[PDB]
Amino acid sequence: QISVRGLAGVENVTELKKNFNRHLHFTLVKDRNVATPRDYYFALAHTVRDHLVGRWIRTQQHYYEKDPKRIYYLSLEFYMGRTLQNTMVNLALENACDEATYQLGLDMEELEEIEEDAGLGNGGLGRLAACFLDSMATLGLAAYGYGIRYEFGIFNQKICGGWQMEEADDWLRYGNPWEKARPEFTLPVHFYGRVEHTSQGAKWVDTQVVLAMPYDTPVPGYRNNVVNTMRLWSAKAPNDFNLGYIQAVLDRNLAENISRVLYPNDNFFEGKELRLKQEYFVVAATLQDIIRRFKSSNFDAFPDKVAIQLNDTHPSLAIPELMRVLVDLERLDWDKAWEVTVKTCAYTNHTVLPEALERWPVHLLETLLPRHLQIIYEINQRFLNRVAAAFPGDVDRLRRMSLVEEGAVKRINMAHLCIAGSHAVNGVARIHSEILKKTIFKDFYELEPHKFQNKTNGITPRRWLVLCNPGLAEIIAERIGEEYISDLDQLRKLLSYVDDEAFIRDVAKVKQENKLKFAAYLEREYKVHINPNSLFDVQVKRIHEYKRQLLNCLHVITLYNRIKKEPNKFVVPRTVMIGGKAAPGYHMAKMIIKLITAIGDVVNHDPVVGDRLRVIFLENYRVSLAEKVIPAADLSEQISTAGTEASGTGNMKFMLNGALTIGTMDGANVEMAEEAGEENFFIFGMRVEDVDRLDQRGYNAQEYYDRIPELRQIIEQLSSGFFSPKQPDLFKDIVNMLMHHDRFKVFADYEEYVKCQERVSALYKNPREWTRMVIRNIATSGKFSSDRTIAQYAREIWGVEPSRQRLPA
Ligand SMILES: O=C(/C=C/c1ccc(O)c(O)c1)O[C@@H]1C[C@](O)(C(=O)O)C[C@H](O)[C@@H]1O
Ligand SMILES: *Cc1c(COP(=O)(O)O)cnc(C)c1O
Repeated sequence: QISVRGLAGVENVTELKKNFNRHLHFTLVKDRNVATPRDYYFALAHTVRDHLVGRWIRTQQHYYEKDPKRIYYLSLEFYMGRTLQNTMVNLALENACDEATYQLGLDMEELEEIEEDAGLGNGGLGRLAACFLDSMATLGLAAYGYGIRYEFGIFNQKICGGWQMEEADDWLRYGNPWEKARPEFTLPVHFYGRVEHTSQGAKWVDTQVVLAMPYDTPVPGYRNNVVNTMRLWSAKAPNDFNLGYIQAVLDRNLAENISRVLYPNDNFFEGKELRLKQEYFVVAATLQDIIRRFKSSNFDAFPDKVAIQLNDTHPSLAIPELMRVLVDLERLDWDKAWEVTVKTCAYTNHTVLPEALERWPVHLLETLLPRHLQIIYEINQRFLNRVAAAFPGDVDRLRRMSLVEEGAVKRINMAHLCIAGSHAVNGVARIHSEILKKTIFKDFYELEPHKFQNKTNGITPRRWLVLCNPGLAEIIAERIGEEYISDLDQLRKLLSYVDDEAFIRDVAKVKQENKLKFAAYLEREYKVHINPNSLFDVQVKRIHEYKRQLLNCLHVITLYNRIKKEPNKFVVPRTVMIGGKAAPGYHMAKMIIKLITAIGDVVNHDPVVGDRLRVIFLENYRVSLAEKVIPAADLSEQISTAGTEASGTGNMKFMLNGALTIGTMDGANVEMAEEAGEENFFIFGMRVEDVDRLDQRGYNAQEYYDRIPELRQIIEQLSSGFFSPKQPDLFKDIVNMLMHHDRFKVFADYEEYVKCQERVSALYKNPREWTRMVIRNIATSGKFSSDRTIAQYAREIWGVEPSRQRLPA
């Protein structure tokens, strides 16, 4: 029906129909009379997968024959979402599959909704890994994503009586048609044991063995016939494990628990043994695979054929594991092995919050990984000898830079290990990378300035425009053609349409159509009744104090109080939508969800407010829900305290999809404003330097309460039970934190936020000028393609040239 979805040729549709029927009969063992909607989805998925396999086999052969440098992207999280539609998009099959399914009496969009998200990540870090795989394949790089096949991904969120409840995400229950088990590449991973020194060096002995079984998933590039691999490891017990008899067999579960569940902690490090086991498991299995593939081409060439990218410190044990293999097993001298290791590894940092840094207790590493601890101590001693020679007498610098932190419990600082053992260290937006050089890693920058880089984050325009917003993709394609989908800078050409009355109308119509469709989805799945003429004000992301959902809540209560004070005054109607998951042990984040729902309970049932203000908590925010809500948004809330959000990527998704942004000068917001023009962004609040100045004097929240009567009224409403009438003190923890212990200075940005929100409302009353500003944002969003990001990694870190040429079909 629309050009960006491809051709529906006669031969193609006919063939798709016959293969669909073949899978329904032979694969699923059903006839049309007893087939359930789930059967139809599986028949379709198997049909589409059949089109990947020839290209997958041919791509992997091509890499064997050409022998390029291989890129290994190591991550504990891959937040992939659904695969069916993405696969159709990248193989240009969407219109054909639509027509084929239509002709069988089926609605393809309905079948798409049956697929489970692959929710193998928490938020931004996991999704960046998924966007990166898509871009690496689209740029023709010989790239592999390596992680863990968690049996249970991020929990499904239910809201009961306004409180978050967690339930298990049993995403594999019905099977996964995209993965291929590769039991023949099963490898042993070792734990515990002890170290014996011999004439022939050290030996790690008396270990427990767990098997790592790989499952491969295809990663198709955009219309270029490249299909790369994501390899995920699953834990299996050996067959003699513990071998009364019954209990020995049941105890196999202890080994297999390694790959059972994703830790749901976004930004709060816990030193749990099971998590450490996951980290080593993924590293040890992956490195054996890497070395195997390298041997089937002398270790001096290893960094010419291999790059390893560490997605945060979670796979940081790759550094001492590579040293262990090179020294203990291959018998390279230390200095040679270290040179190879450093030249092979690179590290990406994703946060500056100190509570998110991995600092493992020494006693844990000593029991679990005794040889690795010895290697780490040796790395540290040699590293500090270099620091001492560069900065003689600077004894305090030696303690600050050490990998080993002294204290009540000794710990290993994993970030310090990653810097020491990597040839490149990068942050994820310009301001963040600057902050790394000036503050937390200043000592390391002074020692080795050349290591430190920036690579500003991006998002894939396949998932985040073509897939989720085909209406927008099409009206763009009508004027500038299709090339922009793999070269997003071509969106700049849209600036010449900013005064085009037809283009203005089309852009605004697409937003309206997306809003209507989203409003309908709300009514159907969640019984909720919104006004699609209102401004859609959305904040979706994980719930954390630094992201300041609480600041949004204060604004919502302010509008409510203004309405109550002057009920017969006109106000621009809003639907305020907030969604996101809280980590199960994070009490304050759970209290914030309850506050949002309790505000909703008052505001949504006040007859004086009417349809002028609605507050909705979007349950179970995940990749598939992001694809629905983001195209429907008018206003994107990106309101973290300056200095706390390393980059953000939700921000970029909203910009691409025709929302305007209200935000602080934080993370990538800075670069987004710079690209669009500050006049086309709603910027407010303290800059990083203002936060610094306040810290030096001391933040006193009382001063703001004392000086702003509107803020004082809200705090008194919260305290006295206005929003919790049956439990008057329900929110006293929230009040106490804001008044006495707020690390993120919510009150300090309140006045400027409210004023800036009044300017947003003023512009929304003038649809033509609203839409013109939107066009200026979409037109300048090209920098934020993950294709640009990956090209920079490839050239500046990995030493490989991207390619846009097709492989033969
Ligand atoms: O998602 C994470 C961290 C996850 C994490 C930390 C510690 C753990 O122990 C853990 O299990 C997870 O950071 C993201 C990264 C980001 O989306 C990006 O570059 O992609 C940029 C954002 O600003 C955001 O802060
Ligand atoms: C993009 C995305 C995120 C990251 O959003 P931020 O606003 O950058 O934290 C988190 N969760 C999901 C499901 C996403 O798609």
